[PDB]
Amino acid sequence: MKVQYCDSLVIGGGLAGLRAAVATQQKGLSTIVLSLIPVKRSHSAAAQGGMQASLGNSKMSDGDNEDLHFMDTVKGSDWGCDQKVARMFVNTAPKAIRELAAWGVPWTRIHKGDRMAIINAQKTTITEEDFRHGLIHSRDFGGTKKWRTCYTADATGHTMLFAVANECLKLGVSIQDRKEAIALIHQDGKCYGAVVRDLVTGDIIAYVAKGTLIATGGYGRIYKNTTNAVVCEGTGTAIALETGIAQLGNMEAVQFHPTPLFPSGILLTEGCRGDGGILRDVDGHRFMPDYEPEKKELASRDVVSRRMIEHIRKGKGVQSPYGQHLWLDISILGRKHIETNLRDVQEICEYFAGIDPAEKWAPVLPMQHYSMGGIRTDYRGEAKLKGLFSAGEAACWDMHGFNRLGGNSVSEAVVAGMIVGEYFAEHCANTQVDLETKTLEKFVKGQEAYMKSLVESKGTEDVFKIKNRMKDVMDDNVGIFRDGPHLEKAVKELEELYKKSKNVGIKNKRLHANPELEEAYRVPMMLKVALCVAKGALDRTESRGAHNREDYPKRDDINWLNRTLASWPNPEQTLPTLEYEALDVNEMEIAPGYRGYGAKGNYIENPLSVKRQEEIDKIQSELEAAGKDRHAIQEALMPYELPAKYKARNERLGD
Amino acid sequence: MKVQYCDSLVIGGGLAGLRAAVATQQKGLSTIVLSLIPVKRSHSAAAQGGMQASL
Amino acid sequence: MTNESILESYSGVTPERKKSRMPAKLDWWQSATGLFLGLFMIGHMFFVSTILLGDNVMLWVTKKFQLDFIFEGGKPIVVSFLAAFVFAVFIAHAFLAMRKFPINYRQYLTFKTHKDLMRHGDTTLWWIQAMTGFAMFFLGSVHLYIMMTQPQTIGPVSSSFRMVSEWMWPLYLVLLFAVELHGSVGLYRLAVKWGWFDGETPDKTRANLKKLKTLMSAFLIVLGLLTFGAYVKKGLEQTDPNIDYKYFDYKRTH
Amino acid sequence: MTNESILESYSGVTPERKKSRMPAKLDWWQSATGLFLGLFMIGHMFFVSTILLGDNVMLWVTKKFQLDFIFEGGKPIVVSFLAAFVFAVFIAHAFLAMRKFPINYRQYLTFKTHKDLMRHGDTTLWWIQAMTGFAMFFLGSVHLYIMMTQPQTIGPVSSSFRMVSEWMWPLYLVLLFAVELHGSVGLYRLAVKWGWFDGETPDKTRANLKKLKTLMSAFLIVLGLLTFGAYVKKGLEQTDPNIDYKYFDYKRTH
Amino acid sequence: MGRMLTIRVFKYDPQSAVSKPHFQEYKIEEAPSMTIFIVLNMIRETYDPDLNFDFVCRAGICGSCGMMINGRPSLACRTLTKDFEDGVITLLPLPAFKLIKDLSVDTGNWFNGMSQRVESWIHAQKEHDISKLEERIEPEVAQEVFELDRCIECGCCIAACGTKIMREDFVGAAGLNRVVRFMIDPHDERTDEDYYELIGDDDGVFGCMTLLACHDVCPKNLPLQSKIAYLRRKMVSVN
Ligand SMILES: *Cc1cc2c(cc1C)nc1c(=O)[nH]c(=O)nc-1n2C[C@H](O)[C@H](O)[C@H](O)COP(=O)(O)OP(=O)(O)OC[C@H]1O[C@@H](n2cnc3c(N)ncnc32)[C@H](O)[C@@H]1O
Ligand SMILES: *Cc1cc2c(cc1C)nc1c(=O)[nH]c(=O)nc-1n2C[C@H](O)[C@H](O)[C@H](O)COP(=O)(O)OP(=O)(O)OC[C@H]1O[C@@H](n2cnc3c(N)ncnc32)[C@H](O)[C@@H]1O
Ligand code: HEM
Ligand code: HEM
Ligand code: HEM
Ligand code: HEM
Ligand SMILES: CCCCCCCCCCCCO[C@@H]1O[C@H](CO)[C@@H](O[C@H]2O[C@H](CO)[C@@H](O)[C@H](O)[C@H]2O)[C@H](O)[C@H]1O
Ligand SMILES: CCCCCCCCCCCCO[C@@H]1O[C@H](CO)[C@@H](O[C@H]2O[C@H](CO)[C@@H](O)[C@H](O)[C@H]2O)[C@H](O)[C@H]1O
Ligand code: SF4
Ligand code: F3S
Ligand code: FES
Ligand code: NA
Repeated sequence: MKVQYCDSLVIGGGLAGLRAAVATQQKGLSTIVLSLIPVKRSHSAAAQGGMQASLGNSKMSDGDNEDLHFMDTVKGSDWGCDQKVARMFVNTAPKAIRELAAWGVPWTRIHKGDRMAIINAQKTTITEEDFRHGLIHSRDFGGTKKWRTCYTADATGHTMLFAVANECLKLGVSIQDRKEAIALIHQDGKCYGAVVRDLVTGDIIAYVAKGTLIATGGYGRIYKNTTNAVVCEGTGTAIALETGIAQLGNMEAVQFHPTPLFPSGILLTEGCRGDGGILRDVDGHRFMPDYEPEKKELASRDVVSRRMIEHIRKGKGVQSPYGQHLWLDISILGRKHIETNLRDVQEICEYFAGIDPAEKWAPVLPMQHYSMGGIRTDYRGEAKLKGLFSAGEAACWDMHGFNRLGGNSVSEAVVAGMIVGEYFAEHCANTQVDLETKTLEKFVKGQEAYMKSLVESKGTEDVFKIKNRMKDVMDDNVGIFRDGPHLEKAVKELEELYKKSKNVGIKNKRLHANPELEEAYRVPMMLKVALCVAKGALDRTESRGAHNREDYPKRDDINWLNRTLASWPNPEQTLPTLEYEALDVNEMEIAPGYRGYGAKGNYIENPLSVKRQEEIDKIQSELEAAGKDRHAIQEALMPYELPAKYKARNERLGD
Repeated sequence: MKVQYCDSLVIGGGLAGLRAAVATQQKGLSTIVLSLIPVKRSHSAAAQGGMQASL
Repeated sequence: MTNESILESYSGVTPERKKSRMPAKLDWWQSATGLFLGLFMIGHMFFVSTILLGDNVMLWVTKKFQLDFIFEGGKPIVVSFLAAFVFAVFIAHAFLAMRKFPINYRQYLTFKTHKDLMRHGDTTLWWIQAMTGFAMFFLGSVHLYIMMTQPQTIGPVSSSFRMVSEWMWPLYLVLLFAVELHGSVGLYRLAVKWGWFDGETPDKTRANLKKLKTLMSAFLIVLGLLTFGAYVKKGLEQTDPNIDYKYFDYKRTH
Repeated sequence: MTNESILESYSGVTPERKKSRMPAKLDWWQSATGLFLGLFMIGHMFFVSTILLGDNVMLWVTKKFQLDFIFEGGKPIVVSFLAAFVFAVFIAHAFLAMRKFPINYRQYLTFKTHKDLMRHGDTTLWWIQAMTGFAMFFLGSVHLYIMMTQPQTIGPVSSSFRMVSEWMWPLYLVLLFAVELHGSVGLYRLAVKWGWFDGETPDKTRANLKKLKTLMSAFLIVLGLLTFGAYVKKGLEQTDPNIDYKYFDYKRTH
Repeated sequence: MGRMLTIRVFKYDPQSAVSKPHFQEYKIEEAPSMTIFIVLNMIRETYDPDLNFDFVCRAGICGSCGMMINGRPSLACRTLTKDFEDGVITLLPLPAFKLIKDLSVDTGNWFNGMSQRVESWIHAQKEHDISKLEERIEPEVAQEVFELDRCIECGCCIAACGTKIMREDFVGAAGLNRVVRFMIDPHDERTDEDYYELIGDDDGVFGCMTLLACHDVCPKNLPLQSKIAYLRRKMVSVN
C-alpha cells in the first residue's frame, strides 16, 4: 500500500487553494497540494474584470469603505447570505490586495491628470488629483455605486495566480499536478485525508494529514453552455457529498453572465460596460434604462441577463444556425480604452468571432459563469465533517447568498485563503488524530476495486452520450427562468441517468493515463451534484436573486429566508436529502428590503424584518448623537469575528 | 513535521536485513531500508571463509 | 594548473564562491573576432574588386598595401603580416565558434528534423552559418597561407596567373559564396544578438536589418562574381611560354 | 525528412521501438576512416622518402603514380584523383572525429585540470590526438588541395622548388610532426580500442603495442626529417633565373 | 465548411511495452469556426477515445494546449482549420518536454521548476504593512512590468528553440524573459551580479544562439527579441 503523509493536505491548487497553503507552510506545517493540472493553469488565470476591494484611492474609489462595500455586497446578495462573513471579508480584502501588490502583482495604477471617461451617456473628462499618483487604480463594475474594482489590464486573474503560486514555490510548498482526489477518508465523522489517483501512472495513493482543505472550484460544467474551463466539473464538490456527512449549500444558486461571446461561451468582460461600453438589442438601441432605468448594464447578473431572454422570447431573437442572440457595442469607447484594458476581450473576438471589437458589436448571449453553492461550511471554514475545511467558488462559506457581486469571487479567493487559512493552520497544529491502518486500507483497497469493476465493466453505455445528455437537461430546464413542471422532467431524467451511469463500458482497458476511464468515474459524481441543484431548485418555491421561478416570482421572506442544505446520507439513494437552515434577522446589520435595483416591490415581506429595521435606526441615531464612529455602531448592530493577524483596521487615503 | 510511511521498515541494509526486505517486497508490502552507508558496502562484504550448508 | 583552477573545477565556483566570468569573456570574443572578419571581408571585397578598373589602377593598390611610399617601391613581407595576422583572427574565431556546433548523433538528428518541420527563416539561416563555417575550415586555409608566403605574386597579371595556372578558380568559386553568406548572416544575427539597433520599435529594426542584409549581400555576390570573371579572362590570355607571369615583375617585383 | 526520422526524433526510438543502430555505424567509420589515413601516411612517408635515393630514382616513382606505363610517359590528372580522394577521406574523418571533442568552457577546463593532476600517459596522449587533430584542420588542407591542382609540379626538382620558392617548409615542418603523432597514437589507441591483439595476456600486448608505437614512429620522425632536409637543400641550389623549376619538364612534363 | 479534412496524429505510450511510435489518420468534415479543440475532441467522444491531450481554458490564456501543428508550436484551442490551405493537418506533441502519451507532455513541472531555477518571486528584504498603505509606483513602470508577467508558461518558445532541443539544460527564452520581469520591477531589490549567478553560464543567457524562433512564435507576442538581447548586454559586461 502506498501512503503519503503531510501536516496539511490542500485538494485544489486553484487561486484560493494556494493562498491557504501559503499561510500554513509559512508556519512549519508540511503541506501538499494536489491538482488536476499544473496550478498556474487553473481557472483563476482566466479572470477578466478585476478584484473588488473597498480601497478608495482613485477619485472614484473615493470615500469608499468597508460599510459601503459591505452594503453593496449584502444588497446584491438579495439577503440570503451570512452577514457576519460578508463582514469579515470586506475588512480584509483591502489588506489582501496590498499584500498581492507587494508580492509582485503589477496593478494598473493612477496617473496625475485629466482622464476621458465614458460613463453611461458619453465622454465626461474626469480628473484625478495629484495625491493619488501611483496608487492602485479602479474600474466601474457590475452593480457598484463606487469604483472599487482593481485591475492589471483585463487579464487580472492571471498576474495574481502567478504572484501567489510563485510564492508557494519560494516557501517549499509541494505541488503535485496530474493527481486527482476521488474520495475523502473519514472515521467517526472526522476527515483524515483523501484517496488520490495519479492521473498518469494510474495508481491509487492514500494521502493522510491532520487537516484537509477542498478548493475544487465551481461546477459550471454540469451545464452545456458555461464560461468555466473544462476542468471545472465539481468532482471536488462531489466527493465531500459522497461522505454523506457534510452538506452542500444553495446548490441551486447558479449565477449567469450576460455577455459571454456566443456560441463558444468565451468570456467578454464586464469592463466592457464599466468602461462605458453598452448593450445593443436586435432592433439595435438600448433596452438599457428601457427595461430598468438605473442602467440595465451596471446591474447584477440575475438582472442584466433576465430580460436578455425576455426580448428573445418575444420572438425578437435574431439567430443563426446555433441560436438567437444580441450584440455589445464598445466601438464607441475609444480605440485605446479597447486596444488596452479590454486587450484580451478584443483578441478573443478576432481569433474566434472572426471580427474586430473597436469596430462592431459581438454575437453574445447569457450562459452559466459562477457557482455560489458548494460544500457548506461554518464561518471559520470547517464543515460538518470536523477536519474538512473549504474555500473558493468551490464551497459555500456564503458571503454570496443568491447573487455574487462582480469582482468579488477573486477577492473571496485570496481573502478566504487568508482567513480560513489561519483557522486551518490552527486546526492542523492542534487537533490530534487517530490514524488506523485498517481504515486506511479499507478506503484504498476499496477504491482500487472500484477502478477494476469499471475496466472489467460489461455494460454498454457511452459515457460521452450520458455526459453530454446531462449538460443538455441542465442548460434547458434549469436555465435563467425556471418553473415547476420543467424542474420535474429534469429532477427525473437526471436521476434516470445516475442509474444508467453505473452501466457504462469503456473501450480502453489500460489502467494508466487513461482519459476514457477518467470520464467514467467522473460523470456519476457530476450527476449527483446535478441532482442537488435541480432538485435543490425545484423545492425552493420562490424567486430570490439568481433563482427566478416564473411561478413563484416573489422573494418570500416569511418562508424562504433559509439555505438549501443538501446532503446524501446513504450510498444507495438516488436523490439528495434536502434539509433547510433558517436565517436570523436579529443578527443582520441590514434588514430585508429593496436591493437598490431589480423589479421594485416584489418581495412578500416578513414582520421581524421591519421590527429589526426600526431598532437598527434606533441604535443608529442614538450612537450618532452620542458621537460614535462607524466602527462603534457596526460593533453595535452586529459584531463579527476575525483572526489575530487580520484584526487591525485598513488605513485609507485621507484620515 | 516530516513523516514517511511504508508497510514494513527494515533498519539495517546488511546481508540479512536485505534478504528479509526481499521476502516482503515480493508480496505487495511496500518496504524501506535505512542504512548508515550504501548497502553493498556493509560489513558482510568482508566475509572470508564461506557459508556453511549441510549440502 | 593553478590552485584556483583545481578549486573552480572541483566545486564549479571561483575560490571566492561565484560563477566564473569566463563564459562571458568567451561569448564576447566569439562575437568579437566574428565581427572583425565580417568587415575585413567587405573591405577585402573592394581592395580586390579594383581589377574591374584597368590592370594599372589595381596594380596600384597592390603596391600601397606594401607601403611603397615609405619602403622603396614595394614591400611584400608587410602583407605576409596582414595575412599572418588575419590568419590568427581566423583561427581564434573558428575555435570559439565551433563550440556552438551540433556534436553527436542526437544533437544533429534532432536539430535537423526540427529545422525542416518548422521551416523557420532565421532558424534555417543559422544552419547555413554552421555549414559554411565548417567548409571554410578547408577552403579558407589554403588561400590565407598563400597571401602569407607569396605576397609578391599579387598583382594584375601575377594574381590572374594563380587563378587559372595554379587552379584556384575551382576554389575561389566555392569559398566566394561561403565567406559571403556566413559573413552576411553573421552580421545580421550579430546585430540582433546584441541588438544595438533595437530602439523604440525593435520589431521594425529586425525587419530592415533582415532585408538590408540581402541587398548588401546580393550586391556583393554579383560584384564579387564580376571581380571573379575578371582575373579568369585575364588568366586565360597568358600563352607566352617565355614569361614567368606568377612573378611578372615591374620594379620592386610583380 | 522521413516519417521515421520525425518519429525517431520525437520518441528516441526507431518506429519498431529500438535504439537507432546509427551510433554504431558511426563509431565504426570514425575508426574506419581513421585507420585508412593512418596507413596511407606511412606509405606516403616512403613513396616520398625516395628523394634520399638520387633525383632519378625519386623522379621514377613520381611517374608510375601517373601510370606512365599505360598512359604515355605520364598522366597528372590521375594524381589529382588520389588527392581529390584522399582529400575526401580526410574530411570524413575530421567530421566524425570532432564529435569526440571538448566543447564549452566546462568540458575543457575540467578535462585539462584532470589531465595535469592525474599525469596519466594514455590519457595525456589522447589530448595530443585532439590537439594535432585541430591543427591539421588548417595545415593539411593547403597541401592536400595542391596535389590535386598541380599534380605535374611533383618531381625531384619541381617539388624541391615548392619547398623553398613557394615556402612550404615552414608548414611541412609543423605538419610533419602532427601527422606523425596523431597517426602513431591513433593506431596504438585503435589497436587497444577494438583490441584485435589482446590474446591470452592482453596486458602484455598493450605493453608492446605501447613500446612498438614509439620505435615505429621514432624511426618515421627521423627518416621523415631526413627526407625533409633533402628537398630543402635541393631547393636552395636553384639560382638559374632562366628556368621554370616549378615546371622543370623532362618529357610528359616536370 | 462541409469539406473533408485529413488529420495526421502522433501516437506512442512510453509505459506500454507494446506501443510503437506511429501515426493515425482521422477524417473530420469541416464546420465553420472550427478550432482544433473541437476537431481533436470529436475524435475522442466519437472516433477514438484513446487519444491523450491537455485542454483547460479553451480561451487561449491558460497555456495548456500547446503542440506541433504542421511543424509549428502553437495553441490548439486558438488555431483554426480554415487557415489550413490544402486540408492536411499533422499533430505532434511539443518536442523538448518529457513525453507522457500521444499529444500529452509535461509542460507543468518544468516551468514549476525553471521558475525555481531563476528564483521567480519578489526578492524584497522587508515586508510592508498590508494594514497600512501601498507602495507608489509610476503607472508607466507597472505598465511594462506587466507585459513581461504576461508569459503564460505555454512551452512554445521552448519547443521552437532549436538550441534547447540539442543542449537541454538551456534556460529557454521563457526563462531569460522571467529574469528581466524581475530586474525591472521596483519592489525587487536584486542587483545585476545577483542575476549573473543565475544565468551567467553557457546553459544560461550565453547558450542562446539568437535563432529568434521563440520571439516569432510567442502566442502572446512578447519582446523576447530585444529583451533577451538587453539581458545579454548586461550579463556580458558584469563584474
Ligand atoms: C470561468 C471564469 C471565472 C471567472 C472569470 C471569467 C471566467 C471565464 N472572471 C472573473 C472576474 O473577472 N472576477 C472575479 O472575481 N472572478 C472571476 N471568475 C471566477 C473566479 O476566477 C473563480 O470563482 C475563483 O478563481 C475560484 O477559486 P479557485 O481559484 O480556487 O478555483 P479554480 O480556479 O476553479 O480552480 C480549481 C482548482 O482545483 C483543482 N481541482 C479541481 N477538482 C480537483 C480534484 N478532484 N482533485 C484535485 N484537484 C482538483 C483544479 O485543477 C484547480 O487547480
Ligand atoms: C567483520 C567480519 C565479519 C565476518 C567475517 C570477517 C570479518 C572481518 N568473515 C565471516 C566468514 O568468513 N563467514 C561468516 O559466516 N561470517 C563472517 N563474518 C561475520 C558476518 O559477515 C556477519 O555476522 C553478518 O554479515 C552479520 O549480518 P548483517 O549482514 O545484517 O550485518 P552487517 O553486515 O554487520 O551490517 C550492519 C548493517 O546495518 C546498518 N546499520 C547499523 N546500524 C544502523 C542504524 N543505527 N541505523 C540504520 N542502519 C544501521 C549498517 O550500515 C549495515 O548496512
Ligand atoms: C572556418 C572557420 C569558421 C568557423 C568554424 C565559423 C563558425 C561560426 C559559427 C558556428 C558561428 C556561431 C553562431 C552562433 O553561435 O550564434 C559563426 C558566426 C559568425 N562568423 Fe564564423 N566561422 C568561421 C569563419 C568565419 C569567417 C571567415 C568570417 C568572415 C566573414 C566569419 C564571420 C562570422 C560572423 C559575422 C559571425 C557572427 C558571430 C556571432 O554570432 O556573434 N566566420 N561562425
Ligand atoms: C591578409 C590576407 C588576405 C589577402 C591580402 C587577400 C588577398 C586576395 C587577393 C589579392 C585575391 C585574388 C586572387 C589571388 O591573387 O590569389 C583574393 C581573392 C579572394 N579572397 Fe582573399 N585575401 C586575404 C584574406 C581573405 C580571407 C580571410 C577570406 C575569407 C575567408 C578571403 C576570401 C577570398 C575569396 C573567396 C576571393 C575571391 C574573390 C572573388 O573572386 O570575388 N580572403 N584575396
Ligand atoms: C584534420 C582532421 C582531423 C581531425 C579533426 C582529427 C581528429 C581526431 C580525433 C579527435 C580522434 C578521436 C579520438 C577518439 O575518439 O578515440 C582521432 C583519431 C585518429 N585519427 Fe584523426 N583527425 C584528423 C586527421 C587525421 C589524419 C590526417 C590522420 C592520419 C595519420 C588521422 C588518423 C587518426 C587515427 C589513426 C585515429 C584513431 C581513430 C580511432 O580512435 O578509432 N587523423 N582523430
Ligand atoms: C594524394 C595526396 C598526397 C600526395 C600525392 C602527397 C604528396 C607529397 C609530396 C610529393 C610531398 C613533397 C613536397 C611537395 O612536392 O609539395 C609531400 C610532403 C609531405 N606530405 Fe604529402 N601527399 C598527399 C597527402 C598527404 C596527407 C593527407 C598528409 C597528411 C596530412 C601529407 C603530409 C605531408 C607532409 C607533412 C610532408 C612532408 C614530408 C617530409 O618532409 O618528411 N600528405 N607530400
Ligand atoms: C554542420 C556540421 C557541424 C560540424 C560538424 C560536427 C557536428 C555535426 C556532425 C556530428 C554528428 C554526426 O552526424 C552523422 O554523420 C554521418 C556522416 O557520415 C551522416 O550520414 C548521412 O549523411 C552523409 C552526408 O550527407 C552521407 O554520406 C551518408 O550516407 C548518410 O548516411 C549522419 O546522418 C549524421 O547524423
Ligand atoms: C583541443 C581543442 C579542441 C577543439 C576546439 C574546441 C574545443 C576546445 C575549446 C572550447 C572551449 C573554449 O576554451 C577556452 O578558450 C580560450 C581561448 O580564447 C582559452 O583562453 C586561454 O587560452 C588561450 C590559448 O592558450 C590564451 O590565448 C588566452 O589568453 C587564455 O586566457 C580558455 O582558457 C578556454 O577555456
Ligand atoms: S514566453 Fe511566450 S512562448 Fe514562452 S511560455 Fe510564455 S507566452 Fe509561451
Ligand atoms: S529562439 Fe532560442 S536560441 Fe535563443 S534567441 Fe530565442 S531562445
Ligand atoms: S486550451 Fe487553455 S490556453 Fe489553450
Ligand atoms: Na461560492
